[PDB]
Amino acid sequence: MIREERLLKVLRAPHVSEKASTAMEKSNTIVLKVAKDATKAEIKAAVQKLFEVEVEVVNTLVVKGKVKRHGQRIGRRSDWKKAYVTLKEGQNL
Amino acid sequence: AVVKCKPTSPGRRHVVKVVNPELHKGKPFAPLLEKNSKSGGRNNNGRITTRHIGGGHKQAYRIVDFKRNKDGIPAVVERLEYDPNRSANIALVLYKDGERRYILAPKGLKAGDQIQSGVDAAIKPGNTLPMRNIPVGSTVHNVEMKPGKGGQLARSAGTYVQIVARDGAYVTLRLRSGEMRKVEADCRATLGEVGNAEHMLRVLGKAGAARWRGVRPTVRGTAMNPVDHPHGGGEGRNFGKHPVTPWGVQTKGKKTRSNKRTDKFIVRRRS
Amino acid sequence: MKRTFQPSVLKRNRSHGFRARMATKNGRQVLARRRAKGRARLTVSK
RNA sequence: AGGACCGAACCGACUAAUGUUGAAAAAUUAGCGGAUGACUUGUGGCUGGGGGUGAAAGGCCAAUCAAACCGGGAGAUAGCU
RNA sequence: GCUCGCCGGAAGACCAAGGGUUCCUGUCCAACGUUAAUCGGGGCAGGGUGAGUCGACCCCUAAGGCGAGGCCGAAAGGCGUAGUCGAUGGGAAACAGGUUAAUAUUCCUGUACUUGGUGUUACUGCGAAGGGGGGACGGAGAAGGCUAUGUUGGCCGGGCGACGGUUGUCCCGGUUUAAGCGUGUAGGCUGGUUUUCCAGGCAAAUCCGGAAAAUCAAGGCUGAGGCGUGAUGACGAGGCACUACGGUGCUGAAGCAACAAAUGCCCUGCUUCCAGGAAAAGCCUCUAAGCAUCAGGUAACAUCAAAUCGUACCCCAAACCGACACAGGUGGUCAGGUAGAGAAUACCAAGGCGCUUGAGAGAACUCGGGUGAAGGAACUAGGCAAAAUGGUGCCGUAACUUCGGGAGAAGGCACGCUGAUAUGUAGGUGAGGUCCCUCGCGGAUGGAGCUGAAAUCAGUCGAAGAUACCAGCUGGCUGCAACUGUUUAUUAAAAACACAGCACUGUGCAAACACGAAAGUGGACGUAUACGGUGUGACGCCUGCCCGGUGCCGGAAGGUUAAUU
Ligand SMILES: [K+]
Ligand SMILES: [K+]
Ligand SMILES: [K+]
Ligand SMILES: [Mg+2]
Ligand SMILES: [Mg+2]
Ligand SMILES: [Mg+2]
Ligand SMILES: [Mg+2]
Ligand SMILES: [Mg+2]
Ligand SMILES: [Mg+2]
Ligand SMILES: [Mg+2]
Ligand SMILES: [Mg+2]
Ligand SMILES: [Mg+2]
Ligand SMILES: [Mg+2]
Ligand SMILES: [Mg+2]
Ligand SMILES: [Mg+2]
Ligand SMILES: [Mg+2]
Ligand SMILES: [Mg+2]
Ligand SMILES: [Mg+2]
Ligand SMILES: [Mg+2]
Ligand SMILES: [Mg+2]
Ligand SMILES: [Mg+2]
Ligand SMILES: [Mg+2]
Ligand SMILES: [Mg+2]
Ligand SMILES: [Mg+2]
Ligand SMILES: [Mg+2]
Ligand SMILES: [Mg+2]
Ligand SMILES: [Mg+2]
Ligand SMILES: [Mg+2]
Ligand SMILES: [Mg+2]
Ligand SMILES: [Mg+2]
Ligand SMILES: [Mg+2]
Ligand SMILES: [Mg+2]
Ligand SMILES: [Mg+2]
Ligand SMILES: [Mg+2]
Ligand SMILES: [Mg+2]
Ligand SMILES: [Mg+2]
Ligand SMILES: [Mg+2]
Ligand SMILES: [Mg+2]
Ligand SMILES: [Mg+2]
Ligand SMILES: [Mg+2]
Ligand SMILES: [Mg+2]
Ligand SMILES: [Mg+2]
Ligand SMILES: [Mg+2]
Ligand SMILES: [Mg+2]
Ligand SMILES: [Mg+2]
Ligand SMILES: [Mg+2]
Ligand SMILES: [Mg+2]
Ligand SMILES: [Mg+2]
Ligand SMILES: [Mg+2]
Ligand SMILES: [Mg+2]
Ligand SMILES: [Mg+2]
Ligand SMILES: [Mg+2]
Ligand SMILES: [Mg+2]
Ligand SMILES: [Mg+2]
Ligand SMILES: [Mg+2]
Ligand SMILES: [Mg+2]
Ligand SMILES: [Mg+2]
Repeated sequence: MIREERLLKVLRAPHVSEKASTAMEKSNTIVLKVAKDATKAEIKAAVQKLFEVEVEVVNTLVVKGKVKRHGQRIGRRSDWKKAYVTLKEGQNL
Repeated sequence: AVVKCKPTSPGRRHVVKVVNPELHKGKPFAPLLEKNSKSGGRNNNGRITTRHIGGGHKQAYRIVDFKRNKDGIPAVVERLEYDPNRSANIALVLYKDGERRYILAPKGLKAGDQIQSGVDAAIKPGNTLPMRNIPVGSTVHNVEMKPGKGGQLARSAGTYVQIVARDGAYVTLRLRSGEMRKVEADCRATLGEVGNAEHMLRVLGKAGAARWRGVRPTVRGTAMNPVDHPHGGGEGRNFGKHPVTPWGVQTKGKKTRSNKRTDKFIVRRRS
Repeated sequence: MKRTFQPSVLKRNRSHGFRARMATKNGRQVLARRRAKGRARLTVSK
């Protein structure tokens, strides 16, 4: 059993974009920013416990942070993980 | 048999091959095969320690029974085979208990011949015995230098040793080199000569045939510069020095045997 | 024409990487010298 | 069958012209040699500096080779400019 | 947007390596872009990479690396055993269609497959660090069966033509469909089964190996492709409908045959040769300790699981290696048409581009080309360069020769198109039909239809028919090196190096020799028909005299002679 303290930390934010909205409106999939060390199983248990919806499957990918210049000083944004979470067809998230 | 190639190309004009139709045409006996990967003449330091070795065809090692230790159980020759690791042909023999072994193939040995080892064996080619049981004056091959160690003398194609005399615990052998050598009379020897005596009649014919055997080119010392070889240098073809190895030791007549530990076993040097 | 630097990450890491440096006392002295100079990047690993 | 023949890919580099503050710190163009072999190529590995490797040209060993490169002895020494 | 032009075995497409956001969208034009720039691989902001099946990770090993103890070494360290790492190799599994501005074998639809964990029910001998099998392996060549793919016809939709003709033997377009499952075919290999016995497989074995009888005569393994199914589906020329003119939504015809055909597949096959062609695991099987109506094995069905990391984009290049948006370099895969032997070459398709300064002018001179009266090597160091030859079939071809060659020697004739032979021939392919059948992807006959060289004879146009691109110049004497190879990366390719062959010499195996204070390692898991060193350099005829000097080999009397005493 995955702990509630662990589940309360693995979902960081909903992800907002046209691809995310099309996913939600076309295939019942929510797009979330998640902890970089999170697994698909943790993500599934967390979205089921903390959003009270039923989860079909979780697809995940790592987004590489961009190299940027601030006043012509080089830095790098952080990597993060994105979860495509497919719900069970009647779940209303 | 020995056969000349027709001169249909300059690389074929001088080829003389030794073709033996009795040799097994197919694959060797798998349970006696081992990998032997090549050295390039380099040791565990990665340095070339013997020049002129490299490339050539891939070869599998055949486990050959040089000890001939299965005493008292006859074997029958199944087939003679080509062995890429040596000049002699080998013979796959089947022991009456069901074990198969490879042996050096002696002259005259063919599929269906019966062989045996041990003090009780008949005196016929292919049979192995301690040399105390072998008549004086016999021709043997694959001769042991220490009892139980395995054959070490007269193993190359067409070679053999003559038992010249027996005196106590030692036999005296005339080696193929011409040397007279003492060996313990308990040491074993197989009767007859090594087969494939035509091996030396072959003519490679072209440089590539030497390369197929893993033999890389020899550069003459006099073709080099002084920094590379004592023979190096000269404006034109010059020599004017006593011939030496690349490391400066005289190489026309100077003796190098230095073994006081085994001198006692030499009766007469090869001459 | 073929120039001298033909990159390969595997060969780079095996030849000059942190663990190759650590594998021998002379490599470890390389790392000591670079740490004492204050290099931001000790090896090709990063 | 063949270190066989003609000939693309592929590997080379005999001739000429161009180029020579180049398109290029060795190329381009027209021709040229090998092209089943002692062939050629990818990936990885081993050999380390009086050492390696060399079908041998003192060739090659990171555009560096009759002794690599980096640091040190080191402000070598310089009856010379 | 319309024209034009260029590549098309690439200048198209997909990747690996390498790079790392260069990808898409909005916005900006200072700098960067060899010009301008409204544009960009430039600035800024946002977005974008979705996997049980692809790859990594993982299991397994190669070369090699590291290496407990160990052996060795002033120290540092060297080597190496048991082991443990190490892919460039072996090992489970997914395809077609649709979709985004940007991902997809990853999302969606449809249809599949693999391994493992538990839970039932049934039948049970299960058990490995061990034994056996299998995995499992070369070069070349030959041929047959196939498919990818193409062409033509049929079919279906459309068309009737800017200028003579075009309802036809006319024109344009389409005619696609997977894995999986069933079938076990062309074809390859192998005799099969039952019992008994046994010095072998470190012990055991019911497994393998061996031996013995009996009996059956086809059993078994493997196998492209085809056919059926998947699919009453998908797609689909086009039509319609809107469109923020970038494209979207709807609808949907035919969807067959014959012929040709790979370098791909059967094929890890077959044939043949010598130079004689990885390993280990997965997998199968056998037993040992042991467990022993348990565990556990097999089987079916049910349920759960298959994590994690990569996935954008360039990738013969403006994104990689070359300081550059650099005429260089970079491994793999895909492979249409006409002509052609062809992956050459020309022109094209799909697809992609016109190379990030232009506009004029029409001097010398330079560069890259075209043509040239008469002469034709007079040029020059030298025919340098250029010009020339150039294909196929047939005729024909000298000296010399190692009998293979020389040789494509040299030289010559034919060559386009049309008609007939023969409304399309020799040949290749092959339907219907029939007959037999150990009954199917069967055999025997039969030949419609399709495809189709070459020749002969006659005719005919041009100056010219191998018409373009493409494509040997030939001969005579002679030096050197036998030859194919190798070489001064970047002024030398040669006569130099190598070479097969020859000879001398060392070397008896703990070999000589080489690397190494050493342990060791190579030589070699070789053994004098072997191995090292040296010189010579295919082959033919040969290789004469000198041992005084220097070296090497042998001698061992006598002289001289170290440490030591
Ligand atoms: K010389
Ligand atoms: K010289
Ligand atoms: K040096
Ligand atoms: Mg999914
Ligand atoms: Mg993923
Ligand atoms: Mg040698
Ligand atoms: Mg030689
Ligand atoms: Mg020289
Ligand atoms: Mg010298
Ligand atoms: Mg001279
Ligand atoms: Mg002289
Ligand atoms: Mg050839
Ligand atoms: Mg070269
Ligand atoms: Mg060229
Ligand atoms: Mg030639
Ligand atoms: Mg050629
Ligand atoms: Mg010189
Ligand atoms: Mg250099
Ligand atoms: Mg020096
Ligand atoms: Mg000093
Ligand atoms: Mg100074
Ligand atoms: Mg950027
Ligand atoms: Mg862009
Ligand atoms: Mg401006
Ligand atoms: Mg500008
Ligand atoms: Mg940009
Ligand atoms: Mg190893
Ligand atoms: Mg070690
Ligand atoms: Mg230790
Ligand atoms: Mg491993
Ligand atoms: Mg691999
Ligand atoms: Mg894309
Ligand atoms: Mg077909
Ligand atoms: Mg081929
Ligand atoms: Mg992509
Ligand atoms: Mg440019
Ligand atoms: Mg470029
Ligand atoms: Mg290339
Ligand atoms: Mg072309
Ligand atoms: Mg002009
Ligand atoms: Mg001119
Ligand atoms: Mg002209
Ligand atoms: Mg003229
Ligand atoms: Mg004229
Ligand atoms: Mg004339
Ligand atoms: Mg003249
Ligand atoms: Mg003159
Ligand atoms: Mg010329
Ligand atoms: Mg010309
Ligand atoms: Mg002369
Ligand atoms: Mg030559
Ligand atoms: Mg040549
Ligand atoms: Mg040069
Ligand atoms: Mg040159
Ligand atoms: Mg040894
Ligand atoms: Mg010579
Ligand atoms: Mg000569």
